[PDB]
Amino acid sequence: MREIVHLQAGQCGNQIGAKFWEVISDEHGIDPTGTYHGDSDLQLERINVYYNEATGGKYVPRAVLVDLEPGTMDSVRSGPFGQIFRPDNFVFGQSGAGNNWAKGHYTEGAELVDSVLDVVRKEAESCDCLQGFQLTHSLGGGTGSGMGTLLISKIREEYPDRIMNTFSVVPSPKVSDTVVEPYNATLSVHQLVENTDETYCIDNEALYDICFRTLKLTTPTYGDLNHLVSATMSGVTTCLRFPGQLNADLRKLAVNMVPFPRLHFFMPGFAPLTSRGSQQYRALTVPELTQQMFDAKNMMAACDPRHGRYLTVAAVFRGRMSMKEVDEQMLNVQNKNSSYFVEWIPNNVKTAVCDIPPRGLKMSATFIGNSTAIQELFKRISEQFTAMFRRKAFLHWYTGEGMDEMEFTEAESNMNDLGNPVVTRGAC
Amino acid sequence: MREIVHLQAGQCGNQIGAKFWEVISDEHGIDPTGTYHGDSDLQLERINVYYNEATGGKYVPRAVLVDLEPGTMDSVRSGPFGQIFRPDNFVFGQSGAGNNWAKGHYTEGAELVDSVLDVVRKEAESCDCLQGFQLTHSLGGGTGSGMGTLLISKIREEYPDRIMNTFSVVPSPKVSDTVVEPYNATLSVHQLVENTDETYCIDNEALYDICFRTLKLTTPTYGDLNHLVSATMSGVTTCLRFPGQLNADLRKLAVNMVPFPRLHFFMPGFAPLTSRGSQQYRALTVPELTQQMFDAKNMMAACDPRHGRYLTVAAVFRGRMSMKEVDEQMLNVQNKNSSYFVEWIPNNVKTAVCDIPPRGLKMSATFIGNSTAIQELFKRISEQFTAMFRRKAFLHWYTGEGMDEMEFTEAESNMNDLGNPVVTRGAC
Amino acid sequence: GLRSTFPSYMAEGERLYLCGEFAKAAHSFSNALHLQNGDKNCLVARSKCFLKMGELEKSLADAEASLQGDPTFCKGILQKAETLYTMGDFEFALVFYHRGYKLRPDREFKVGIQKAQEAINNSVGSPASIKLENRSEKIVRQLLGELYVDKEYLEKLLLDEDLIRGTIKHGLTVEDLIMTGINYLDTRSNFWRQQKPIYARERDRKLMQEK
Amino acid sequence: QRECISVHVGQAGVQIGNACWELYCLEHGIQPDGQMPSDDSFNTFFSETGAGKHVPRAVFVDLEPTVIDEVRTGTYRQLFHPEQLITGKEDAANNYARGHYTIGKELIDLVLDRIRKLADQCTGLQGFLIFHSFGGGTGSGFTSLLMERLSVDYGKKSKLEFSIYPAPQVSTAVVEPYNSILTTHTTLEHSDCAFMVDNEAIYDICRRNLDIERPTYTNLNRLISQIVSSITASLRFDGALNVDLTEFQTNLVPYPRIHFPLATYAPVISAEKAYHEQLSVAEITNACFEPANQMVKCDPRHGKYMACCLLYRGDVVPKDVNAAIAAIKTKRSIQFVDWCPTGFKVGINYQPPTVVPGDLAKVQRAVCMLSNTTAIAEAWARLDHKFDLMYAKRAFVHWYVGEGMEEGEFSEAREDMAALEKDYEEVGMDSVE
Amino acid sequence: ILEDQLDRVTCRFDIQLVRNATLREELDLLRIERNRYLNVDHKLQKEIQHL
Amino acid sequence: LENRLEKALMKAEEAEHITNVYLQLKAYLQEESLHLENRLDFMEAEVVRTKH
Amino acid sequence: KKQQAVWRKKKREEMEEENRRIIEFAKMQQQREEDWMAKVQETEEKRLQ
Ligand SMILES: Nc1nc2c(ncn2[C@@H]2O[C@H](COP(=O)(O)OP(=O)(O)OP(=O)(O)O)[C@@H](O)[C@H]2O)c(=O)[nH]1
Ligand SMILES: Nc1nc2c(ncn2[C@@H]2O[C@H](COP(=O)(O)OP(=O)(O)O)[C@@H](O)[C@H]2O)c(=O)[nH]1
Ligand SMILES: Nc1nc2c(ncn2[C@@H]2O[C@H](COP(=O)(O)OP(=O)(O)O)[C@@H](O)[C@H]2O)c(=O)[nH]1
Repeated sequence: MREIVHLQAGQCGNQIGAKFWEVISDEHGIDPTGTYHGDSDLQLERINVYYNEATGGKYVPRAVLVDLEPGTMDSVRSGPFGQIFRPDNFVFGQSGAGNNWAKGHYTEGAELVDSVLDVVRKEAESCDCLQGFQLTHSLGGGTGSGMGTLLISKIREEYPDRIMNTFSVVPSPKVSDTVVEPYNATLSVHQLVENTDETYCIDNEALYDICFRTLKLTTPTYGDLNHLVSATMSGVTTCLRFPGQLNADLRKLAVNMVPFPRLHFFMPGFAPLTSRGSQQYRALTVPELTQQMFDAKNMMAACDPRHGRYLTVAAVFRGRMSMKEVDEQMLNVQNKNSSYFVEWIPNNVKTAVCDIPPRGLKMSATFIGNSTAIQELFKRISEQFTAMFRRKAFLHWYTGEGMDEMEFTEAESNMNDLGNPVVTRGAC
Repeated sequence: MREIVHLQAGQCGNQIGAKFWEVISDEHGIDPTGTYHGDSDLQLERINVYYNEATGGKYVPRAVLVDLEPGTMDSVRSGPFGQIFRPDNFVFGQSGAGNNWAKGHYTEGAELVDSVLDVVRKEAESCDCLQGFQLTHSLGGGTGSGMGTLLISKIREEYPDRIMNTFSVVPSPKVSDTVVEPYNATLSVHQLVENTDETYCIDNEALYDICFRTLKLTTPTYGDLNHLVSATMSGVTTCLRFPGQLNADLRKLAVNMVPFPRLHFFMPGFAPLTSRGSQQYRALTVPELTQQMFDAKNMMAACDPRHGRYLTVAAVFRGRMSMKEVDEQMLNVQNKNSSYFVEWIPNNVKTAVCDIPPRGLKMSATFIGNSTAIQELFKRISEQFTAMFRRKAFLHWYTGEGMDEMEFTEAESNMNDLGNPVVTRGAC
Repeated sequence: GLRSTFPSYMAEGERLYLCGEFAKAAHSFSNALHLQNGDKNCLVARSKCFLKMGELEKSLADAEASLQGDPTFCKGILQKAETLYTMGDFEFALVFYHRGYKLRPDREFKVGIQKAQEAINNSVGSPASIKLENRSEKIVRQLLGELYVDKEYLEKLLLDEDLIRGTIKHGLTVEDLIMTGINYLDTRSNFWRQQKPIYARERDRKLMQEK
Repeated sequence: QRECISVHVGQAGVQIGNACWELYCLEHGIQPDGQMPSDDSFNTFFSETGAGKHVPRAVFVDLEPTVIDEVRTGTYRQLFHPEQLITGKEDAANNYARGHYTIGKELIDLVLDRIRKLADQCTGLQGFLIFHSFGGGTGSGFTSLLMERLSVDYGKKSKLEFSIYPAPQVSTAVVEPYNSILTTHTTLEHSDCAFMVDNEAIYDICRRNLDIERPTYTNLNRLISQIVSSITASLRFDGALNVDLTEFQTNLVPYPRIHFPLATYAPVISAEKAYHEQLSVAEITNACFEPANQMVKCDPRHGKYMACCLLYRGDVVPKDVNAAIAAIKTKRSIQFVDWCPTGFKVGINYQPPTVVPGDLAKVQRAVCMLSNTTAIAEAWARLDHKFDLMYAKRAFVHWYVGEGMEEGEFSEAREDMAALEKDYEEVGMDSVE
Repeated sequence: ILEDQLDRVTCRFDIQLVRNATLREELDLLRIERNRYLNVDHKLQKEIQHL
Repeated sequence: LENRLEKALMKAEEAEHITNVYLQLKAYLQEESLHLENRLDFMEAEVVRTKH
Repeated sequence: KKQQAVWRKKKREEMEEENRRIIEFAKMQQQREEDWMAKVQETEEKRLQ
């Protein structure tokens, strides 16, 4: 018996995981009121992986919501599926992060983790045998990085045998959204190193790339953007909710795709995707799904695989289909793109075939790849960090909020020591 | 066939017992007019535990309400359940006590004590066999402490084989309502020690703590506070009135929770407490009932139970539940905090379920606890008395009303003389 | 030879330290030192592992082996203060906790300062024992706490010869396992004797009864 | 009188078994519920409670639920006694250790408990038909634990087994090689005959002889099951030349180690095709030695068939088999060994193959060629070279080491596995001297 | 928060103590069964020695 | 409160090593409970062979 | 099997009856307190007039 507790940090993680809750509420038949209106018996069959029981059949999600600014809480309340969660899960504070990692970690946020952890703890003790936590956050800016890393570290000290799937919005190369992106990103991924097991990076530039070129949307808004990342957030945990052959769990994927305990940064993609007008012409089969998948335009992060080498890759398929098609396509992809795969790991693809398709589609499959293309993202934001840091700029409001030059140099040194193995394994 | 005679002393006692009569009149099916519009036979089966009789279904409570000023009687008469009491049971006096213990124990209260004893004898002699007397008062202030403890002494002398429950509200740590609450509490407990068998201390600050962030109320009234006290007060006397397996009455609770004759001050708690916004989200079962029971929140006296190792715990459950789950959760909490229970008393847990829940819920549980955490409250009242008394302040209105220094010195001596064993038995 | 990389061994050792396999965590950190001699963080983690398992002399030696290169290294100062504290030199734990607090105002350094302050105040205070010039069952019952039944269950395992002869692991015969356990009990009881001495234990009852 | 405790350990088994048991039931009449709308063709694998409830004899175990849950809430909901489907809590997450060290002990006591009960209530425990997945978690982890803790009790009693050897070019678990090596390090010194099968092979077979243009697991399992049915016919239905479990072992495991035979069904002909072929004793026996019907991706046309055990099920005149055998012993290619002149082990059990409502057509004939080829070494070397590139830069090892196992094990395993290579090699060399 | 964390560590110690006591019970059962095994072993060794 | 917290923390610290020695002793005992009765039965087999 | 099914159906029916009971009391308590609030409010209004 399996369960995952969902934790959301910052306005970014709050909105993204909120959209996740509408996505899996629609998948599991839960209305906004919290009761059940569905069709299949196989839909209550593992409802209490994300939805704790309550009296009268009013299923309640096992999520906690955290932010220093008590307005994203009201936005989540005023959203469509807002009145679904517990009201004591909405831990807030009367303060302002100001997009400071120091003010998310060494001030008021550190006084508020004392309460958010207790709420997490009640949700975790009201369980049978826990598997994972699922934190939604953004590495750029505060709160999601600031509180994010302290919640990361304290929950790992509490429960040391649980997978913590943390899904992080990384800063983009062309554009940027909170001036202190390099400091927060490097100084947060430093804590993401020795703590988590599955960190999935999602980049807004590749997000608009797949929204524009693939979906052919006219005016794509954050609702649709968080819908895409919430679909790839619901795609991974489907074999632990619905039956089917070749089931795959969080440790299944982590032990499969973490060759060394620090190279646990992955690249997601949900890929039965097509445009409202293309469907009529698009053909939907396993080979077409594989070809539309493994292409470097369905990647959720702005890191091209052509500048590196995959180590391991998983595809968690969903839907009724054959599997000689998927076996032949996986081996055909390995044989066709052979220079881009590592040689020290042979036969490095995963098929994980859930039977139940998503609603409105016939087949889907979530791509999760562990490339050496994360080297470009890491090296880019390391260069930006050094460019700010050599002049000691935008820094006095971390030194005055309680920090020193040495911890920043440790973070940059450890992240350069993240950048070394990803090129030693690309050079064998 | 069993009865319990009811006494209300003081403004607080009158209000709190009026709400008690409202709650158990709702439980027993008696309308405002006194007639029995019932719908269960178990309801009328043992209605003769709190209600004497008349002609025409006019079941009249066996309560005799006293006060020293004739306005609270008018208020209780003007209340919603005002036309239920027998009208000459309103034993009033055309004076005012003035929050003076001497003016209730050795002065104008004493010329009404004779009429009160007359009417108490009138109510008690119309019985086949009695358990005893339950009396509601404020530990500080006059009337309920002035006439109160004298009334305790007279009925305890004239009926020497009866359990005498006393529901007392205690002066709070943060605030106070009369200056001489340290005098009144000390002088009242000095008589409460060697008279009563079961004194239940309920603190208003703990009531506010419960009502603010467990019930999530914003404008709490004294009606809600006495509603909580009436809930625990109706919960304790549940097996004398309603059926069930493993019944427990007043004497059974007394022998199971009073190990030593002076160690009879308890700490009550009632906890199916759901806020209005989160009652739909609750998951009502006996594990969460036991968790909210033993969490250091729902005890209505403001003593931290973690600063004193427990002596004895009883829980009287109301409703239909498995005693397997009940009995294993009470083992689980006994082993959850094991250094908070005395090791020289093994298995210091009393459980008692009855079939009928308080009507309007499904499961309920009243917690009564003999702890060593009452040392902080008694020590605090002792400190306030010593600070007041070393300078001989607010004392001439006791000396001129008929006392000496000897009575106050013996009152503080008895305060400390019960403060010694409640620390002695916390360390074997 | 050495087969994988230093940060991989460090993350491995941290994961095994979190899971509680302290011997394997210590072996992984030793392999990490064989990769790179003298990494201060790796010495600190290896000292923490031996501190947890109970080999205090090498936990100390790893603490100075972390601290000789940079005497201002806060994690190593904290580790050395912790290990000196649990060895019994509360005075040296106190001075190293003060050094760490002065270098960086951290909660753990502060906490260690009140630890050593309470430890010294309990034994000395001010009136204390009167001293003399000059030159078991109940004692260990109140030193070990509620662990006394575990203690005498361990010697009930000592007093059986078939329990002496064992074949656990390659050579880790269960007699040695019982020795490692009961030796941890003896060191912890000796530490409780230094933490609260028996004379402080009746000083509790003497500040009591007469009050 | 003559029973055989079945045991399915892991998704692989549970799934192939849903088929195995489906087939065993339709081989008698037991309607998916227990009743047998009207003889001894039941005690071999099914018990009988005065109630018509013909109860099965499996332990369908799996560290994780899901896989088993389906069986519990499926058309065969009943059959399996509601305690012969031992589930668990979490999954072995592909970690030999997880299921042979950590989250495996918790369930090991129960798994053997029901095997004990099963044993006690069985006149003659001929053998245990175990079913695991060499490449994977539970199928390797729990299997080691189980298979091993079966010799500590029912030792003499044989223990056959079916397993899906990590395929050559396909494979799905990136940590598959690791699991396999450690598991052939334990079984080797425990099992009695591991009829290792392989996915790639069956997959292809389904496309060239059954006209399935997209085979899935069901299909594959279906064949695997009919092979087990074949090995279990003499111990049930009657015939002319029967063969107990002890016989398939004292006639197919030359030395006390080379006990990993390969099998293949013969009349594997799609229904809408047989209408053109005479599927006779010859055809089937010949097609049984074909280089492209073997159920493991190995080239028998590159080894030396040490010993075979042709088990003909169905209506087979016992004078045409001798004919086929002869017309095969002259055909050069099929090269035998210089230390086993006698050919194979003829065996007939009158009882036409059953037709589980599916694909494989019916034929008044059939034969399951269980053979001990010396070529299997080729598939062993493959996974050994695979373990090599992996146990080189300590790849996916931190996961297996922080689960309870010691790096030493993966190493010790490699040694044993390499010795297995040496053996097959020596057994293949000649002896003109 | 200090009082919450203190109650935590107390309750963790209490669950630890009671499950340790359960371990002592299981160990005592195994010890007594294997002591009976020792008695039978010592007897059988005595007759094999004498014979 | 801080002193009590750290006091109880190191008490709980000791308690898990007590758990870690009890589990390994239980592992040894449950390993011997499997090779108990078979070696016993071989011992009476030795007895009856010695009788003959 | 038939008798066990009938027994569990009866238990579900009595559970539904108890639910209806507690809801109708919640309604009656609400009605009584709102009548009390009404009389208090009309007293206040005519006194301010
Ligand atoms: N016939 C058949 N073979 C399967 C099936 N599922 C998996 N396999 C084979 O098993 C391999 C991986 O699955 P397993 O080894 O069985 O995984 P497992 O034993 O259940 O271990 P866990 O996944 O941790 O529970 C694949 O390479 C497949 O070849 C199935 O449903 N039917
Ligand atoms: N997918 C998605 N990303 C978002 C959304 N809103 C914000 N983001 C990302 O969140 C990042 C900034 O978040 P931040 O200001 O740190 O939030 P905070 O944690 O509350 O401080 C930006 O880079 C955005 O790309 C959304 O609705 N959907
Ligand atoms: N629970 C409850 N407590 C009350 C109520 N009314 C008064 N009290 C308490 O009674 C205490 C003071 O009452 P007191 O002065 O003794 O009234 P007196 O006896 O007439 O003088 C205060 O501290 C209040 O907390 C009530 O309606 N409910």
